[PDB]
This record gives sequence, structure tokens and C-alpha cells, in this order.
Amino acid sequence: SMSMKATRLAIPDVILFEPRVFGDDRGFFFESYNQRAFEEACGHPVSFVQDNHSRSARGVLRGLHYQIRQAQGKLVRATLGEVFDVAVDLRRGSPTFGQWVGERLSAENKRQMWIPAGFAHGFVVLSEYAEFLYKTTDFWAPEHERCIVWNDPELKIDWPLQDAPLLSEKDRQGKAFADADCFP
Amino acid sequence: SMSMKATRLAIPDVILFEPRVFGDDRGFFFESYNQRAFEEACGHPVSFVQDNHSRSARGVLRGLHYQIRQAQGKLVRATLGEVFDVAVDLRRGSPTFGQWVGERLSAENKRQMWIPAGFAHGFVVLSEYAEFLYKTTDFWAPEHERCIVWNDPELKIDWPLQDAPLLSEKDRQGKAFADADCFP
Ligand SMILES: Cc1cn([C@H]2C[C@H](O)[C@@H](COP(=O)(O)OP(=O)(O)O)O2)c(=O)[nH]c1=O
Ligand SMILES: Cc1cn([C@H]2C[C@H](O)[C@@H](COP(=O)(O)OP(=O)(O)O)O2)c(=O)[nH]c1=O
Repeated sequence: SMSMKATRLAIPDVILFEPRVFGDDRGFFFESYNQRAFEEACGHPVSFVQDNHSRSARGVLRGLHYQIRQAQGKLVRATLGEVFDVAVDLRRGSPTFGQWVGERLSAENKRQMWIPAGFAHGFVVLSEYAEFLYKTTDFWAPEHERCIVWNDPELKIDWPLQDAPLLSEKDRQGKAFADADCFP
Repeated sequence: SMSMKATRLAIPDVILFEPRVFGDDRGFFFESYNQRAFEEACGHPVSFVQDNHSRSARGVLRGLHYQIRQAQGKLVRATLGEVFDVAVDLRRGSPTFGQWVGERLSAENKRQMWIPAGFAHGFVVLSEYAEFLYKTTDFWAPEHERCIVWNDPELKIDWPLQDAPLLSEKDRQGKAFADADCFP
């Protein structure tokens, strides 16, 4: 007699989902994705073709990522630990171009963020370790991958970090927002 | 060179998958599903409509489950702990009717099993806890759910468990193979 919750964020095309969880004498059960319910909430058809799975230590930051062609909508969640997850609008024609929203997603709260094509995405690990799962609307295309650097001074993203983040080299070498390839 | 691995089991429609895992000083990354790679391995198109997530304590056994109409193919894996996973051929006309295959799937080995429509499915938890994920080709339909009891004496499933399993009331009340609704 409860149900899945869907809430549009300050940038309305980004949606926060919360599944209905059933507990019992064995442990728990929930639907982590349902095509019908998801499409009703979004307002249009979306099909996914790839699922990705990462594990990251405390302080690791991955992002800010997007594919400029073969763009990927992303439905993301955390199945171990806790992350702060961020979406940045990179559509030049949008009234919220260059704005961002962020939410805490954890194994415990079971919250998910749907981040459509046209956005950049990243997360930082708050717990000892985190494992992060996501579904993508199109395939990996390394030639089309682009990166904006986490601490870009125009975006002004407030990551909850204690010391310097642990970054890959590609991410450490991300471009400035002012130099970045953006969507129409 | 390394890549995704796929191996047909003794009932050849059941496929054991193992992803290629990329490790670095942050942790790891892998594709847990890729529709191209999957369809190429099984030899036909597939569409998944629901993802499910459960948590279960040591000794818990769920199964043996199937839907007789709106039948669901299932791609299953473990993201925490270890289970013994079982697929049973319930297609009365099949040359392997009433046979079963089983494999150990764990968070660490990352193995997955593809169990097509027409099979019954079950697993037993061997670790402190296990979290089990699965994708389905059709939606949950409780009116069409059926169950065969875990210890049916004709199927003769060799569960690698020491003491008795913990079952739900539904699963304790599973039908005998001899009395069960089967597929043609
Ligand atoms: C995003 C992605 C990465 N990968 C591979 C490429 C890399 O070898 C590894 C990790 O990706 P990435 O974080 O880009 O690593 P690196 O900083 O070393 O380039 O996973 C896939 O196979 N599929 C994918 O969809
Ligand atoms: C399999 C499944 C179960 N459920 C619900 C039905 C139940 O209320 C709960 C647990 O499933 P189940 O184990 O079938 O019920 P029970 O615990 O009574 O044996 O999850 C879904 O919402 N979607 C699904 O796909």
C-alpha cells in the first residue's frame, strides 16, 4: 500500500526515483527497474542497451562524463556504500544550460537518478568503498567520450570532500566548461 | 587478450556468462550487460523489461519458480556473497525435459546464467548474506506464477547445503514435478 516514488528535480528533465521495498523473514525484495512504470514517469519511451558496474574507494571521483555523439541517457544507483551524484545540463538552448543538481545515493536509501542525453555526469565516494550501477540508452563509443574537469570554476560544484580527490588521468585532464563541446 | 566469455551448458539453451573486468588503483569497472554481445552469444534478439533485486541470509532457498503464461527468460547474477543457482527444463517436448544444471555464482567470480522462458529457476544462499540481481524478458504476473518443491524426488537436485534450507510458506507448499503445470 506504498509504491514507487518519482520526483522531478530543479532541472525538470532529471528525475529522482525511489523503489518500493518489501522486507520479510528472508531479507528484502524490490524492482530496481520496470519499463512501464519508468516510461509513465518520464513521459516517453526509453530503451536501455548496456548495464555498467564499478567499485571505488573513499574519495574517488569519476567524471564529469558525456558522449557528444551516440549520447547516453543514464539511470544510476548505488548498491554498496554512499556517493554524491551530480548532473550538469550541457544543452546550449536550455534555460538551465550550465546549471547542476546533486543528490546522495546509497545502498541504504536505494535512490536512483535518471539523467537524460544532453547532460554530463559524475560522482564522488563518501564511504570506505562504493559500488555504482547504471543503465545506458546507447553503447560505449570511446571516440565520442568527452570530459569536463570536476572543479571547474564556472560550474562551481560543491563536492563533499575532505582532502584531494582520487582521479584517473583522463579525469584529472578534463577540459574547462568554457572550452567544452556542448549539445544544441 | 581478454574478453567476455560465454559457455553453453549440458542443457544447451542455458548459457554461463563471465564479464571482462578492468582493474586500476581506484577499484574496477565492467559491463554487466551488453545487448549486442548477449544477442550474438545466444543467437537471437532479446528484450528485458524488468530488473529485480533481493537480499537473503545464509541457508535461504528461493524456488523453483516459473510463470506458465507471460513466461520470463532470466539473466541472473550475484553482487554480494555466493549462491548455488539451478535451471530446470520444464518443456514437456524437449529432449532434456526434467533435467537440471547448476553453477556457483558470486560477487567475486562475476558469473551469470541465462535461463530462457520454459525453465524453472531456484537458488540457495551459501554465504552470510547474498544479494541477487536478475533481468526478465516479461513482467511479473502473480496469477501465472507456479512453484515446484525444492526437494522433488524425480528432479533429484543436489543442493550443496549442510543443514535444512529456510523457505517461505509458498515454497514449502510447492507442487511435485509429477503434478505440476509444465510447458509443452
Ligand atoms: C565506460 C566503459 C569503459 N570500458 C572500459 C575502458 C577502460 O579500460 C575501463 C575503465 O574505463 P575508464 O574509466 O574510461 O578508464 P581509463 O581512465 O583507464 O580510460 O573500462 C568498457 O569496456 N565499457 C564501457 O562502457
Ligand atoms: C517477483 C516479484 C515480486 N513482487 C512482490 C510480491 C510480494 O509482495 C513481494 C515478495 O515476492 P514473493 O516472494 O513472490 O511473495 P511472498 O513473500 O509472499 O512469497 O514482492 C513484485 O512486486 N514484483 C516482482 O517481480
